[PDB]
Amino acid sequence: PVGNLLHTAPCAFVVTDAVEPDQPIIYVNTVFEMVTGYRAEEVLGRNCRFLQCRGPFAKRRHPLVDSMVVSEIRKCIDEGIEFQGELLNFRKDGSPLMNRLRLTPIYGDDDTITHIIGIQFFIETDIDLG
Amino acid sequence: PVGNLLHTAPCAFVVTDAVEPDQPIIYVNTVFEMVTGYRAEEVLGRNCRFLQCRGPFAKRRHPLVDSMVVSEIRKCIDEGIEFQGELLNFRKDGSPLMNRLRLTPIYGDDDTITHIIGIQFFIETDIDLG
Ligand SMILES: Cc1cc2nc3c(=O)[nH]c(=O)nc-3n(C[C@H](O)[C@H](O)[C@H](O)COP(=O)(O)O)c2cc1C
Ligand SMILES: Cc1cc2nc3c(=O)[nH]c(=O)nc-3n(C[C@H](O)[C@H](O)[C@H](O)COP(=O)(O)O)c2cc1C
Repeated sequence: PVGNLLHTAPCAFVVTDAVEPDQPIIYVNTVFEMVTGYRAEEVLGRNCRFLQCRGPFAKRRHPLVDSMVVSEIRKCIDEGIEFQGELLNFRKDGSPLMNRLRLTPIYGDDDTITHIIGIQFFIETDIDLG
Repeated sequence: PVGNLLHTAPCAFVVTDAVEPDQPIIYVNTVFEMVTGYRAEEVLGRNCRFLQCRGPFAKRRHPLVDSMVVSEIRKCIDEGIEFQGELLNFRKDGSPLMNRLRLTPIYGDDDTITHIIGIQFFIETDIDLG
């Protein structure tokens, strides 16, 4: 028996304020809410990096997140350009997702960057975690 | 013969400036480019309703697009609120697409709508046209 289908494309995305300190989340779409397990009120105003800790309670990023990719994200955000890579993330229930992630900055009335759009493509993964 | 595959999700979206008049396009991702046929230079600065017109040389929207839904969009934008609905549009090469469109607006530093994001889901249709 088939229902409770989704009508659109399953694309997950987030928007951040590139004006306030440290890219706070101002918008998540409900595909994000439904793949990650985090509701929008849980994540508004927070930086996206909680996805790199495994669970809602863990406060340090997981060892197997590639500290080099995360470094490159930081470069791109800072140099005002597009990031594109793949990075271990974690659902609220603990499960691992390879996040095939793309960051695109948006300019306002200026030549200043006012927002960044983030497009997650979470992929299931059988990474051994201990 | 298994090549030139998309690596992420076939997700299509567009961003416009809500400050300048008539919501001009400031960004389009390459899935939009690839589906609709319109290259990003062609469309930058223009308003999106050209998708309602069949081909790049048509001057008036095609009769078959529900002007009752076009009306609903204008209302939503004007009230600074989200829009959601389905709508006939056309590739550059003329073929018809049913566009399952979602419009979600974005706030800036002055709690005021600075951009709008439109996510397009372009479905093939066998509609008869003329
Ligand atoms: C708009 C946006 C979306 C992001 N989405 C994710 C994400 O889904 N998963 C993730 O691991 N990091 C994501 N990040 C990256 C972090 O927010 C952060 O910028 C990165 O972890 C580097 O900074 P840090 O080393 O100080 O943590 C996103 C960043 C931005 C700006
Ligand atoms: C961000 C954004 C994306 C839009 N994308 C589309 C689209 O893909 N297809 C479409 O037919 N209309 C789209 N529209 C709507 C038209 O651009 C226009 O706003 C609408 O036709 C209502 O105005 P009008 O009756 O004055 O033409 C979009 C609008 C916005 C703000």
